[PDB]
Amino acid sequence: GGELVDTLQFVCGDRGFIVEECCFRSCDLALLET
Amino acid sequence: CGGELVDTLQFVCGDRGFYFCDLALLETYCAT
Amino acid sequence: SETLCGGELVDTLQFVCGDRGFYFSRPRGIVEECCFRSCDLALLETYCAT
Amino acid sequence: CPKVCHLLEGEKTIDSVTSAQELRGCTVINGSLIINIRGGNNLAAELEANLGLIEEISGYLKIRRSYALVSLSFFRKLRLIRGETLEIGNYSFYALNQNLRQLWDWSKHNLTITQGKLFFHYNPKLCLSEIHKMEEVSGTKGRQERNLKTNGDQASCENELLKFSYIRTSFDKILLRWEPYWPPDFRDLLGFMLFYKEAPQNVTEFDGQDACGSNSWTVVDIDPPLRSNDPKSQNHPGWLMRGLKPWTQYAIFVKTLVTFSDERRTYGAKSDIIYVQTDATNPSVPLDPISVSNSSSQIILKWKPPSDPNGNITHYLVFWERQAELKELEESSFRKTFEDYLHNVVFVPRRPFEKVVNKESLVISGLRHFTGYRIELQACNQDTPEERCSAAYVSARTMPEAKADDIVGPVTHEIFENNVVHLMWQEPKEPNGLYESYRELHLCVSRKHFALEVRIRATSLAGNGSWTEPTYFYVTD
Amino acid sequence: GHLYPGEVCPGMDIRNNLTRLHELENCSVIEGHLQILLMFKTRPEDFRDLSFPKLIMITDYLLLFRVYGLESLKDLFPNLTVIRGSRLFFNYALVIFEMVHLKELGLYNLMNITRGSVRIEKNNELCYLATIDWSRILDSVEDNYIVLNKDDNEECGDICPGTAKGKTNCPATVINGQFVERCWTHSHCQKVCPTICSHGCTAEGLCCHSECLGNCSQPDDPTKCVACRNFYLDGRCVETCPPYYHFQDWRCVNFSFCQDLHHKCKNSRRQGCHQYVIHNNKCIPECSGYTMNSSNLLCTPCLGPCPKVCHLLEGEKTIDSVTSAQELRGCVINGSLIINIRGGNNLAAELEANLGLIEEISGYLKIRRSYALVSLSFFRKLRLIRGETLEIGNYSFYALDNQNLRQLWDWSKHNLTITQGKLFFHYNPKLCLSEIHKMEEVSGTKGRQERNDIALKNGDQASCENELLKFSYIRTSFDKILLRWEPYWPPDFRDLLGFMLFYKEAPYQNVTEFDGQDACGSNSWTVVDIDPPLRSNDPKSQNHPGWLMRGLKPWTQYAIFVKTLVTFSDERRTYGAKSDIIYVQTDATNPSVPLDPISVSNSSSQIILKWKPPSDPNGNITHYLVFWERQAEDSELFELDYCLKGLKLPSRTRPFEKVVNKESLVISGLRHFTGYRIELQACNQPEERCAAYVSARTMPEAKADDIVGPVTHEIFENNVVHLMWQEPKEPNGLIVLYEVSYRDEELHLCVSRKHFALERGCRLRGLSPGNYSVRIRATSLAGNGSWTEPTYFYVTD
Repeated sequence: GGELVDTLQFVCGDRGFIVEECCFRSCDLALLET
Repeated sequence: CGGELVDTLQFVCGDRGFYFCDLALLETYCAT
Repeated sequence: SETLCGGELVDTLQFVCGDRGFYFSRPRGIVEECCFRSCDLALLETYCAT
Repeated sequence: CPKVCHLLEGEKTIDSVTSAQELRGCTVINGSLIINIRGGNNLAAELEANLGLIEEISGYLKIRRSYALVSLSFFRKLRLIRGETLEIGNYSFYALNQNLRQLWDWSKHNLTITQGKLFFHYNPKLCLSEIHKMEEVSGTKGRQERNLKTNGDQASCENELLKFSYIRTSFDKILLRWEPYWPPDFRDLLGFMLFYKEAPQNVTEFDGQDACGSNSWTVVDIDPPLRSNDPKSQNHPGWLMRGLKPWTQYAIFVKTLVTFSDERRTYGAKSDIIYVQTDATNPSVPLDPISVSNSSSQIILKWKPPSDPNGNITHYLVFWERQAELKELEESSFRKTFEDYLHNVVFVPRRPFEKVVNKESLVISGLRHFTGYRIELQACNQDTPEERCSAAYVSARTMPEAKADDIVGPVTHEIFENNVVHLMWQEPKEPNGLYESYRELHLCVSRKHFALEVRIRATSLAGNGSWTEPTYFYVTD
Repeated sequence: GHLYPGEVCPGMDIRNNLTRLHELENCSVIEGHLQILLMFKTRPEDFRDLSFPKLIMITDYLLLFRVYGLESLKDLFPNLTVIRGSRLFFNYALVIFEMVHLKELGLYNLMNITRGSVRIEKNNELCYLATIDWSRILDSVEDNYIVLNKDDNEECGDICPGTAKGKTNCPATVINGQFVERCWTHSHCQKVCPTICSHGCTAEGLCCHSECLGNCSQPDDPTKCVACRNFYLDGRCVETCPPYYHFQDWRCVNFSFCQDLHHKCKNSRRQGCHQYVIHNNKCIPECSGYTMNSSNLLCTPCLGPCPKVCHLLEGEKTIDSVTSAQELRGCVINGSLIINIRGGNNLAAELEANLGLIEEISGYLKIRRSYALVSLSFFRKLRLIRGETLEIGNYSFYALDNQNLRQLWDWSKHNLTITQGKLFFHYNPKLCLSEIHKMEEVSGTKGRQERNDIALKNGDQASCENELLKFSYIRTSFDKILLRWEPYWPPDFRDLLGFMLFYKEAPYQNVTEFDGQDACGSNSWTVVDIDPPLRSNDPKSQNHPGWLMRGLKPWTQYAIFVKTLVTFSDERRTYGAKSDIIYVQTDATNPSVPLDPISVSNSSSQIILKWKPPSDPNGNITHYLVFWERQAEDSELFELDYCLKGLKLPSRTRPFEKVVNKESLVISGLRHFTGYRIELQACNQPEERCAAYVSARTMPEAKADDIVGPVTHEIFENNVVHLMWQEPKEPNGLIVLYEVSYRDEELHLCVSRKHFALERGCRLRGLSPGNYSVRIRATSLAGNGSWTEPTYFYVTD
């Protein structure tokens, strides 16, 4: 949900820009940065 | 304290009679 | 007889000695004999002063 | 019902709560699990609520350095696995667990293993004798596969049992008395500790437990009896439970707390699990009565089932009255050591009422049209003439018809000498409980003046009664 | 002499009957222990006329065990004053064990126990123990051990004399918060010396001479002491022995005295005598380095080594107490030493003093079940464990179940060597594997077959981290923390199993570092297991590891230290890595809604309102703001006429500005029959990073309206009587009615709410000649009064 957008925005920060990976599964920072 | 001092005394040794906090302690009060 | 550890050892050993006193003379332990092992009357009497 | 479940890469490293929901309702898993839980709270029920429904798993099952999992009883539904070479050494079940106590109640269900070895290392609190049952009851016993000083080293294979010699019960108290038990030297027994739990009859020791401290069992401590001088007649240990639920089944068992020993360590004892019924007592809560009038002669009410049944709930009684208007171990061992040292040196050798049967409701027969009532409700759990019942109170009144209140009868203005007149009037008969018009113009009449001797409304306790049509007459000139 | 009048006699052992107790009659000091025990058939009457007043000091210790019959020592040892504790009975200088009939302790003259502790235990009828201040008696109060006496339960009562009777003369003493007078019996109160004085004091409290100990007859006299600090000589206490030699650390003797002991021991091989020799101005039973003695009694330094080897009976010695340890003072050990020091009390100081001089051990060294033994450093000079005799399995060093063992030696300083045997380590919780490996290196074991039995997974419940992890980057949301510590790998990154990140709520900068403990959520660090970072190539390309903890409460502080997790192996090292204990706090956010809005009609001027702080302020709650909206009255109320049939009589029931921490507010100015909408919120912060709702009426008119007006009549003609009334404005003005009566008991009428206002409408009609009266009920919502005067007039139609 909206938590995915909020968190993923944090990871990217100034850099500019899955549910099957980080919603129905455990998610880690190493993957969001991609 | 309270009603306990009589009701438990009756329950534990009602068939031995009484003479006067846990079973091992107050099993002594009865006059067996 | 089995074991006599603790105050039971004193109580029983006193009965064995009776009027006799316990032998002592300053220059394994009794517990090692009658607590961690089976004890018999034949050995307790050695602790009284004949 | 069947729920075939499959996962990306097949392997999930389950955690305390998060990631547990994924397998909710899954079965015949096409994958593997690691179940690495080392924290949280209320793990047993939660894991049951999510993983308590698995019946079979493919690949292989690993449990790795899980801290708080005292036992896999929450895994109990697991009863088969499609074993295959999905782990090093061809392992199929793999345990490697600080506080693990038992796997499953081996008397209850078998377990089918397709193939593969098993791994058990560093499981301090899991008894090795318990592993032996895992050999026997599983499908890998002996011939087909190969699977001691790393597990159970901190456990205790209790090999003696305590009988409950004497049991007595009461309204809120149970009395226990089990046979005494002494280690080789009595000083080791720090004392007994008693476990009990309300068991509405199959519970086991380890159900509902985790190292985090959510143990369901209630625990109390009992000191050893005052040792008797006569060796062959001693004081039976006992305890007296208090504050219990009447008519309630309770499951209890006892375990000895015996101190360690450097040489051959004496082993404790455990009684079996026993279930005892607290005695019945009169119920005392026909709580939350609610009442309303269906009609002027129809009164209806409901009430809640008792919160203290205290026995199989029998008929209810309803009455109505017409009220009308480690440190401790070291301490003990040090005391023992000093005593032994002392001995080693100082000794030297040479009434209208009803009886409602089933439902918590009643409509009392036809009664006074509008009067209130005081109602008593009582619960019972004994239909014998020697019944036990012990009364909630609620008040209600029947609704008014409001038509019989209207006079619908004699009203007229008597005419007399000039400017002398009087309006005769009829009191309503059997009304549902003052009066007031002319010109409109207003007035009030009450009880006081009816002893003395145009429209009228003729109702006070209820308003908007039928206004009598005007009586017309000529001036009294 | 005037100090000690009586003789001094060796230790005694009174047993099986008090007949032999006739030995203390003439002694004043005992150069030994005094044991009185095992006289079951004695009764109190036997002790009714027995006393020993001349005894004043016992050098070693006093023990009493199952001495039946005697009720108290207050008549047995009235003058005992000092127990020096040169030789102890299992750490204890005073022991009272299983005294069946003993009631109170007496010994009111005891005022100093130089060494050891006290253990009074299992006395089934003993009391008057809480009434003793051991801090003054023992120069160190801990390590005392008094349990299972009657005083522990049964609510035993003690009655100290004097102070409790209003006579004072019974010193008050210190308890952490419950100071109390303290006494030995109901007729003897413990003496307390003024702090300026360990030296004794007089009756009036004057200080005794600096050398006196315990008590003295007159102040500031080297003589006239009762007991002597340091050394005693011919009726005076001396700081040191004048040239005479020190003897038994308590008195001075001449050469002839030691000469006699030397001759007597030579003449009689009693196995209870010592070839006493002189050394370093002292007379001692055994003089290392000075082993040889000439025809004189003075030992002289050795040429070549002379270690004073100590031979062990049966080849094994169990050091279970200071008494066992003290037996090896000055010792090379020709056997194996087993250390089995149980109990919570720590005695590392005594062990080093007694065992610190051992340089070599012939046999094995075994350390089992030693609970409070923090470190082995007390072997201050051990440098060789020959291992000529080995523990079964061929072990030279054997440590098993040492609950608190932490450090073997300062390997940067110390040296060690073991010529044979393996090394064995099991179940030592807090001993880190780094120390064990160092010992393997600095013990010569690595120089041969090795294969030592070091049980991996020692060190549990202890932190053995030897490297730092640095937080290279952090972000602070109000519910989340980004965290990126710098990367790290062992020599072989395959050993890296992952990162374990610890955190908990910590409202203060002070917190204990990780040590290894449980995982219960009440106090333990919450742990999240983290998989290792990817291994692609040099760090310049590979990103650092990190984590995103989530679900935190805003604005609160946490400690978020991190540690690595690695696989253990005898082959490999780099036992791990751990960051610091850094603190961070999540960002604040807008507060929750305020709690419990309450209203009350306290003061006629305005509504009075109280509230409660927001459930979660989400910040340092600092600022509140309140809106008080003055709602207008409902629409139909100004026109609806309640004179209609069936219609019931009615009833009822920007200036905003912030407020300081005060959680209640009152405003100025309002109507009557009033009270309106309130909405308010709280702020943890002009940014105004900050409404709850409540509506309530307030007081009614609060006086009697009874509004005066054009109540007068004017008779133009019948049915034209010109009675009028005027509007009430001070209250809300929602007039429910004006009562019109034509008094015949005030036959009444109702008034239309605005047809009357048109032009005095709804006036009464059709009057008769004669007196008429009325009092108008200009009725508001309440209408309790509202009546005018019952004015009356003579109608002339």
